[PDB]
Amino acid sequence: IPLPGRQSPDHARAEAEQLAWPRSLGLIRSDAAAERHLRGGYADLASRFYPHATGADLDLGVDLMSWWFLFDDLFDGPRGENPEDTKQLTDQVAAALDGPLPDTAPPIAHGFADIWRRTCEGMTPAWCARSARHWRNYFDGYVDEAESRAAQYLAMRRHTIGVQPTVDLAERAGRFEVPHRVFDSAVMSAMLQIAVDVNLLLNDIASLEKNMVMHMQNEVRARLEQYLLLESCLPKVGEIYQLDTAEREALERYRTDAVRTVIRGSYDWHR
Repeated sequence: IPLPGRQSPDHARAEAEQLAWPRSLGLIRSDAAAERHLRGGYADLASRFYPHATGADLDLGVDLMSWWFLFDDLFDGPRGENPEDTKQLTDQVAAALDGPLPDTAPPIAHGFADIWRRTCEGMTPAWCARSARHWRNYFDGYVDEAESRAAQYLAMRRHTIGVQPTVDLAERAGRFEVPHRVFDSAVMSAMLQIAVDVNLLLNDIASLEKNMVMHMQNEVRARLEQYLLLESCLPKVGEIYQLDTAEREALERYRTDAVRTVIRGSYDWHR
């Protein structure tokens, strides 16, 4: 992975204060759960996904990582092999995308609603709708993966790896938006799928002590070499979509602070 390792200069404060939010929303209710959370290194991970963020913007990134691993842990028991119970909980979470939640919603849903509320404030409505669809794609794929209990395994895990909502938050944490017509471009779509696949392959390698392996390094290498080719096309892609000066700068920030960070950030976090 020929991408520079980066970490937010405010990582120390964000890691020290990471527990206040999930405790405030009832996601962490015991000192043992707090210590188990601290052992995950989730603020550290967020500080590498979002090195361009500090302060409240970085805190939103930490909270997303915090929420996501707290969320995923709720499905590692009997409710994981139960597709109806999986969809039952994810529907209550994803309902936050459509409007206010009822007070009876479980804490994990109120946690997501607080993240989604913060994620959208200040962004264009079209960015919000597109980011909302990315969340629905994840939750739908999360249910589909529960219903299932190389080519077929990849098509399923590309939704549940959760790269796209992670990349989306880098835009919000950076207070920029890649031009929407470039996001939909075949070149950017190919760059994003590489980011999805590399995170997927690197995850199953690190999660082997417990799957794709059941050649992977060559696939990560070939995809990263193609990622650089696709990056070199971006100047011409910017011309094809007639980007002005600010749009070219937002596209550059997306390339360096959102796409590259989600590729390199997970690699450095695992190590």
